[PDB]
Amino acid sequence: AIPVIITAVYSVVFVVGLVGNSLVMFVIIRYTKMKTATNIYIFNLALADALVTTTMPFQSAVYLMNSWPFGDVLCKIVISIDYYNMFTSIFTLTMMSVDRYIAVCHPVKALDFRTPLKAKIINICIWLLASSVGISAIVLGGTKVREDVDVIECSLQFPDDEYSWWDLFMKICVFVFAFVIPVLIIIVCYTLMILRLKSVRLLSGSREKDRNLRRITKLVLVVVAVFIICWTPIHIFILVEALGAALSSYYFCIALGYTNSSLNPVLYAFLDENFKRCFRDFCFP
Ligand SMILES: CCn1cc(CN2[C@H]3C=C(c4cccc(O)c4)[C@](C)(C[C@@H]3C(=O)OC)[C@H]2C)cn1
Repeated sequence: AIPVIITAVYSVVFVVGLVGNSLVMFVIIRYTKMKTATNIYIFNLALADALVTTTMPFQSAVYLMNSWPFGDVLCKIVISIDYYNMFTSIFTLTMMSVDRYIAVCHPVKALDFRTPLKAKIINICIWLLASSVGISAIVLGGTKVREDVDVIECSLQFPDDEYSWWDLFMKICVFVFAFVIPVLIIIVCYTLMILRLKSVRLLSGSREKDRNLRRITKLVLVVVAVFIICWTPIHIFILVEALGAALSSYYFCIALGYTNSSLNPVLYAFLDENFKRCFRDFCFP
């Protein structure tokens, strides 16, 4: 047991992920060159990641001291931000996959569909949809003291009359509606996309547009794959704990889930040429 490992990971996230996501958002907002629908979805992803990053110093307290000293309102805000990030990230990735599928397999409709204004509207709709869980976490979140160890715990406060089916039902619903169905949609979309790419890879000829499409599809696929492997262990662990060394695995899964918020810019800078150019221009004008 050495507390500086996960705490150092949390601090590295708290600084680097915040800086990178802020740079991504600033670059997307400023440059008219990079105001594209996929870039708008990337902006939403970076916004969620930066929002979840600000709560990193509060997250590390329940690991350093195993108690919540920040109060009820801060507990509510932190829980709401966590649920907002979890739902918004997966929904935005699903919409990115759908947009890529439309661009690749239905170019006739993608002209009307893939305008940046529709991307902004879809981002607002995604934030509103996830608010059904964020506002619920605001209402239900709270701090309850432990009567056996005098430890303050920050968690959702289901009625103590049942507080059992409630927790299991909410965990199952979160699993189904934030992991299973969106991942199924992403898998279907990318299976069709890969089929289309293989079909025309032999003799496609619109060099500039084909290259651009294949590069953005690559970038989106890599981002989705990184998210899936970063958030897969925590979902399975939560489901197993609800239904069925353990604490070490739990905290490792939690830490791995949070590090995904910092790897998005270090992926954009390597998978996209325009993002790399803009990062260089900002760092070294
Ligand atoms: C600092 C360590 N710590 C974190 C917590 C609680 N968090 C972690 C686990 C949860 C979760 C995740 C997936 C499915 C599910 O049903 C619940 C949260 C809703 C999101 C956090 C996370 O995993 O994002 C990497 C939240 C209550 C308690 N201690």
